Amino acid sequence: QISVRGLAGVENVTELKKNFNRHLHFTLVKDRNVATPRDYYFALAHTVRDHLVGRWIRTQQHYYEKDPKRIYYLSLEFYMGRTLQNTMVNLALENACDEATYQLGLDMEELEEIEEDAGLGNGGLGRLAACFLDSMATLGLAAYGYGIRYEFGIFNQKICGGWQMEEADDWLRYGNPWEKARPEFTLPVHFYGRVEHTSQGAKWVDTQVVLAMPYDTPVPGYRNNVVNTMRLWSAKAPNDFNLGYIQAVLDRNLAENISRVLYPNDNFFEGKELRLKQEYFVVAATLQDIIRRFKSSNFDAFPDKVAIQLNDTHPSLAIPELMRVLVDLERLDWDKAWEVTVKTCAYTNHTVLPEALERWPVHLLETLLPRHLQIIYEINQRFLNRVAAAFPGDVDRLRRMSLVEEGAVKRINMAHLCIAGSHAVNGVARIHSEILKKTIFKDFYELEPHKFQNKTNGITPRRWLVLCNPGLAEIIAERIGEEYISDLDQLRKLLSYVDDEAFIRDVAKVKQENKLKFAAYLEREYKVHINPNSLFDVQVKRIHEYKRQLLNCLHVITLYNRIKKEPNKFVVPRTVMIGGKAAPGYHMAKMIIKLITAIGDVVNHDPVVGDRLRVIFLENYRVSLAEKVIPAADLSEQISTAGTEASGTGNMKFMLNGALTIGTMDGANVEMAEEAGEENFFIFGMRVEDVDRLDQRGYNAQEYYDRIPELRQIIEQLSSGFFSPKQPDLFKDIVNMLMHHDRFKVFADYEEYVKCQERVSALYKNPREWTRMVIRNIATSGKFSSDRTIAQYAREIWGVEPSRQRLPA
Amino acid sequence: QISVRGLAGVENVTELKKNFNRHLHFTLVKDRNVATPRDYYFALAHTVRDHLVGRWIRTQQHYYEKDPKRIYYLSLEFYMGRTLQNTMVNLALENACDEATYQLGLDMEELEEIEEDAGLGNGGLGRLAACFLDSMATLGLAAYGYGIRYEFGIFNQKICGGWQMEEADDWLRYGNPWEKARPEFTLPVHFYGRVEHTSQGAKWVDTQVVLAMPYDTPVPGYRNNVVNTMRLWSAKAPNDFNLGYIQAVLDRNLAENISRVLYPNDNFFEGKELRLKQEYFVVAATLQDIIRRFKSSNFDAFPDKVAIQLNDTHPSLAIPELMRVLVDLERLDWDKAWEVTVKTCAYTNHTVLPEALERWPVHLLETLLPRHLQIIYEINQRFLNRVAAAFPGDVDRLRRMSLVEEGAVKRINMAHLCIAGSHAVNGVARIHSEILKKTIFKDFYELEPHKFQNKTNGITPRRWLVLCNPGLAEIIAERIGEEYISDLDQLRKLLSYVDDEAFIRDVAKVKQENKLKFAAYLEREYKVHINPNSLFDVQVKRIHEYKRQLLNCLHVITLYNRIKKEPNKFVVPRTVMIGGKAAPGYHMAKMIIKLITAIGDVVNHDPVVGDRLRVIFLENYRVSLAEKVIPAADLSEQISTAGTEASGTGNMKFMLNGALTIGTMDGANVEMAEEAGEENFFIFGMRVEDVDRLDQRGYNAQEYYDRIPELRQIIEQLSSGFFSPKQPDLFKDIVNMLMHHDRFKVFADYEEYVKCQERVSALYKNPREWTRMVIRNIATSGKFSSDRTIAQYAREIWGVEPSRQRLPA
Ligand SMILES: OC[C@H]1O[C@@H](c2nc(-c3ccc4ccccc4c3)cs2)[C@H](O)[C@@H](O)[C@@H]1O
Ligand SMILES: OC[C@H]1O[C@@H](c2nc(-c3ccc4ccccc4c3)cs2)[C@H](O)[C@@H](O)[C@@H]1O
Ligand SMILES: *Cc1c(COP(=O)(O)O)cnc(C)c1O
Ligand SMILES: *Cc1c(COP(=O)(O)O)cnc(C)c1O
Repeated sequence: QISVRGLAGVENVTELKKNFNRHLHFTLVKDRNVATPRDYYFALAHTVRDHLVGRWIRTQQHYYEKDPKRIYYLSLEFYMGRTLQNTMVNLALENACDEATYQLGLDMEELEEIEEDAGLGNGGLGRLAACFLDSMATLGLAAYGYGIRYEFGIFNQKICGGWQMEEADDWLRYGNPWEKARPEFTLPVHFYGRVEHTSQGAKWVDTQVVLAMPYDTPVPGYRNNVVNTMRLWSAKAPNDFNLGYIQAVLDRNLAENISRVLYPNDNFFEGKELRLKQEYFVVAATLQDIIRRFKSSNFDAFPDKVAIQLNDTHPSLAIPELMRVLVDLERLDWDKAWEVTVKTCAYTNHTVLPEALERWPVHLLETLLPRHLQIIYEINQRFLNRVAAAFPGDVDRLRRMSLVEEGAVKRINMAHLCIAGSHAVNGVARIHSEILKKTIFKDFYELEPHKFQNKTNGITPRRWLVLCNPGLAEIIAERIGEEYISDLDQLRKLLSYVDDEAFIRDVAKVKQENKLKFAAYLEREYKVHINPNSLFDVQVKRIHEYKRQLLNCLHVITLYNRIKKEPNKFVVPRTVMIGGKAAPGYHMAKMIIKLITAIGDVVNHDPVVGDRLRVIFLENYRVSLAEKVIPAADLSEQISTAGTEASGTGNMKFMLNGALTIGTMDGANVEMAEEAGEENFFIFGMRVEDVDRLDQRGYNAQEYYDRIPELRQIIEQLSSGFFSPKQPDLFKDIVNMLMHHDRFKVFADYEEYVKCQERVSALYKNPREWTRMVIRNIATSGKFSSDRTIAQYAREIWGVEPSRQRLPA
Repeated sequence: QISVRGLAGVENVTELKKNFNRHLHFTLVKDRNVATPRDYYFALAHTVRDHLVGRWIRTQQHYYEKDPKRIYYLSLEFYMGRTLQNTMVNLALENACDEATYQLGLDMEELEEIEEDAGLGNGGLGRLAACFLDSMATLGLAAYGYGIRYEFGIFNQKICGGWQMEEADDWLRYGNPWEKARPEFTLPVHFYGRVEHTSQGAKWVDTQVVLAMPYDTPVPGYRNNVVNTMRLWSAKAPNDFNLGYIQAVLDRNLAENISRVLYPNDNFFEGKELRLKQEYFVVAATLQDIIRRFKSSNFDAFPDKVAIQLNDTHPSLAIPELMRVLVDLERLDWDKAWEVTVKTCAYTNHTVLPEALERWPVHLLETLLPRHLQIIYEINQRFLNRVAAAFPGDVDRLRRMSLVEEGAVKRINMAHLCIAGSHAVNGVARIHSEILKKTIFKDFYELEPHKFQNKTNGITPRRWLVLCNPGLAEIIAERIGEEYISDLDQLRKLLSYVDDEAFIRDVAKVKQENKLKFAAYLEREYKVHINPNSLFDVQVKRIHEYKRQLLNCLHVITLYNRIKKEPNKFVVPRTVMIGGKAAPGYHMAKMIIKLITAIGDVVNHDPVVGDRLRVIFLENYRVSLAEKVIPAADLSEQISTAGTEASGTGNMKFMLNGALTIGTMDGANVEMAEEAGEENFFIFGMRVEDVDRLDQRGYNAQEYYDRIPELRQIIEQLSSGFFSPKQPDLFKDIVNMLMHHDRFKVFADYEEYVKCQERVSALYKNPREWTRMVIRNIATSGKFSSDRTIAQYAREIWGVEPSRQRLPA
């Protein structure tokens, strides 16, 4: 029906229909009389997977013949979401499958809704891994995603009495048609044991064996016929394991627990052994595979044939593990193995928040990975020997830069290990990379300035434009053609349509259609009634103090209080939608969700308010909900305290999808404002420099409470039980934190935020000038393509050249 | 190549080849350059499964339309073995697949060896379930096998220093292409909780929920185009289960443990809660499914539409469960629900051994199934009220017949529950059924003589002749045609070829070919060197005292001692092969394996013996090893103490496959000897009556030790460490048991056994008269077809008529 979804040829459609009926019969063992929508989804999935197989085999073949340099993206998290629509988009089958399914009397969109999200990630970091895989396939890189096949991904969020409840995300229950088990590439991973020192070097003995069984998922490039591989490891007991008899068999579960469940902390370190086991497991199995592939072509050439990218410190053990294999198994000398390791490894840092930094107790590494701790100590000694020689007498530098932290419990600083063991260290936005060089890695920067790079984050315009917003894709494609989907900088051509009446009307119609569609999705799936003519004010992201959902809450209560004070005055109507999961043990995050829903319970049932103000908590925010709500959004809330959001990627998704941003000069907000122009961005609040000035002299929240009557009222309402009549003190922890222990200076930005939110409402009253500013945003969003990001990784870190040339079909 | 394996048409072969290449590509995602033999096996499996699908769908369809009476075979055990060859045989694809694979340059026999046994059973009982499914499909009955999909079947047996080691049978590791998950027919099973009594009857509340997820495996009939279903339940945690967060997700394993592992006890009861959970799990899920199917047609008609066969007491809870559903959920009155239950249920008893009888402690049923215990108590009261009225004043009868056993711990006699709650109770051989009426169920017989039946056991001549012994099948098919494969009584026509020289030469050539093939299989897979011209003396069955492997050991040592006494005298050379698994906690069974291997270590390395006597322990005896060794056997050892082997089925397999039987008048040995004639059977030892006479006056083993010099020598050799030089006392438990606590009277049968074994050697010296006696055995083996058994169940218990008429292809 729309051109960017591809051709529906007569043969193609006929062929899809007969393969759909073949799979319903032979694969699902159903006839049409007893098939459920879920059978129909599976038949279609199997039918689309069949178009991947030829390209997958030819691509892996082609990498064997050409033997290019291979990129290994190691991440504990791949936030993939659904695969079916994405596969159709990249193979150009979407219209043909729409037509084929329509003729069989099925609605393809209904079948798409039956696919489980692959929720093998928490948020920003995990989703960056997924966008990267898409861009590496699209840029024809010989790239492999390596991670863990968690049986349970990020938990399903139910709201119960306005409180978050967690349910196990049992995403594999009905089968995963996208994965292919490769039991024959099963590899042993070792744990515990002890080190014997012999004549012929150190030997790791009396270990417990867990098997790593790989599952391959295809990653299709955008219409280039390239299909790369995501390999995820599953933990499996060896068959001699524990082997009274019955318990031995049941205790196999202990070993398999390693790949059972994703840790649901976003920017929070928990030093749990099971987490360290997951980290070693993925590293040990992946490095054996990388080396096996390398030997099927002397380790001087290893870094010419292998790049390993570490997605944060989560796979930092890749550095000692590569040393251990090269020194203990391959018998290279220390210095040669170390050169190979540094030239192979590169480290992406994702946060500056201290509580997020991985600092593993030594006693844990001692018991679990005895040999790795020895190699870490040896790395530390040689590293501090170079610091001492470059900065003689600077003993405090030696303490600050040590991989080993002294204290009550000794800890390994995994970030320090990553910098020492990597030829390149990057942040994920220019301001973040600058903060790394000025503050937390200042000392490492001064020693090896050449290692520190910026690679500003990006999003795949395939999932985040073509797939979630076909109507916007199309009206863009009507004026400038299709080429921008793999070259997003071409969106700049839209600046010459900023005064075109037809284009202004088309941009605004698509937004209205997305809002109508989302408003309807709310009424069906969650019996809630929103005015589609309201401004859609949305904050969707994990629930964290630093992301200041609470600042948003303060604005919402301010709007409420202003309506009640002057009931009969015009206010631009808004639907305020906030959504995110809280980490299950993050008390404050769980209280913020409860406050959000408690504001809703007051605001949405006030007769005086009407449909002028609605507050909706969006339940179970995940990738597939982001594909629906982001295209429906008018205002993107990016309101982190300056210096806390390393980058953000939500900000980019919304910029691409025709929403204006209200945000701080934080993360990639800075580069977004610079691309669009500051006049096309609702910037407010402290800069990094202002927060620093507040810290030097001390943050007194009382000062703001005492000077801002509007803010005092909100705090009194919270305290006195205006929003919690049956439990008047329900929110004392929130009030108490905002008044005495606010690390994120919520009150400091309150006034500038509310004023800036008035400027938003004013622009929204003028639809034409709102839409023109939206066009200026979409048109300058090109930089924020993960294609640009990956091309920069490739040229400046991996040493490989991207390509948009097609493989043969 | 051979006619009973079907036609290899040009189109059929072309079509199989192109579907094999389609599956290698689309299903396995391999090209021919990287495929392993295991990929080739999977492609073939998928290719053969594709021929099942049409017939499976049409058959289940046809049962919906015709709505026949449905048979539900409830068993905790289905000993299926491999599915690939069996599927080819019953679909007539074997020659076509041989030809199709040959042209692709593969050997189908090599690919068959890659299939894992489905070892979801211990031995006789489990394998009877598998033969029954084959016969019910072949006789066109609307029959369903219902059991548990164990993640781990019967353990893999390694021999280490002559000792049994158990390894987990991880049979699902590479996938099972034969099963189809039906997640959409998932059902809740309840545990624990408590009973509330209301106005509207009793209510089972505050239960823990385990989900039962069914997997369907096709069961093809023999060339009738019928495909029945084996439905196996897998335990699955509900997604709210336990729902700090991480442990909650890991604790899901507790619920899923229910379907994790098969209990490896053959004829031994262990009162473990996990075993009771498995028993309720399969019963609760199966009865919900049976009732759902029944309501898709008032419970008066239930027994006209439903037969439930209980394979021993393992699913006895089906009786209280059916009462609980009918009374508590469907609101029938007690008496009407009870009539329905008795008319629906039938109980097959498999053993008289007291230690095998399921006697569940009340405290276990109290905690786990509170409501079932109440219904059991109510059944007991009404049952004993009928005993009291029929036998007034006989208070001892009341104690003996009670479902509730009094004592230290109160127990439920599950066998008593089965007799009370069933319209029919059968044994599994005529002598066994007679012993049930004279001894252990005498009282139940006197009350309800009409319930007690015999159904002599049988074996499927598809797996146990056509599949394992194609060369014997063929030479039979050359003279009398193919019709006998589904009508085994036609083998009687072979009695008119008992004096045909060509047929005598053909029977003997096939035996020699089977022996050459098996001798070679030993040399390859287990580096052992047997003379193929020796008599193949084989005892294969679970290791149990009652089966008297030890009697066999005594004969073997007797032959050894006789050779050493007269080195230079001729003895018929023998290969003595003994094989079986011991239950992991069965000390004595584990000692017997060690003795067997310890005799081997002495006998096989004695230069004076030569290749005149070899002793081989056959490692990992399972269905697929039975298919190899049984066709190679000359002498079948069936030497249980009279009254202990309820039936046996091995005995039948060997009779069918051209081996002569040395055995006691025990189990179906009696009916085999009566069919063939006693002169065509090596019968020895005590009858049932003689054992009874020995018991009355007392079994003194010393008496035999004192009168049989040959036996004294063996006992002295065992005691003094002749067979265990480094541990002289290794076998003191064996000697001590044979001398003071032999329940099975091994010495009582020793003399008559050795004499009878001399008669065997004498006949073997005359090949022509040996082969003529073999023909008399094969020719009278027809009764021992599971087709006869199932036709008798159908007409005399289930009330349905078998059919050999084809469904349309
Ligand atoms: O670069 C991609 C995005 O990364 C986000 C980030 N995620 C994380 C993150 C996630 C999961 C973890 C699990 C265990 C221990 C630490 C963890 C840290 C850190 S920083 C950052 O918070 C975002 O600013 C940024 O856009
Ligand atoms: O009828 C089929 C065969 O059944 C054999 C039998 N198996 C069993 C058997 C198996 C597994 C068990 C697991 C747990 C508790 C009790 C169990 C009993 C009993 S009797 C009998 O021992 C054989 O004689 C007979 O041929
Ligand atoms: C993009 C995305 C994120 C990251 O959003 P931020 O606003 O950068 O925190 C988190 N969750 C999901 C589901 C996403 O798609
Ligand atoms: C048939 C069979 C049995 C039963 O044999 P018996 O001699 O009756 O005990 C046990 N195990 C396997 C593998 C079988 O095929």
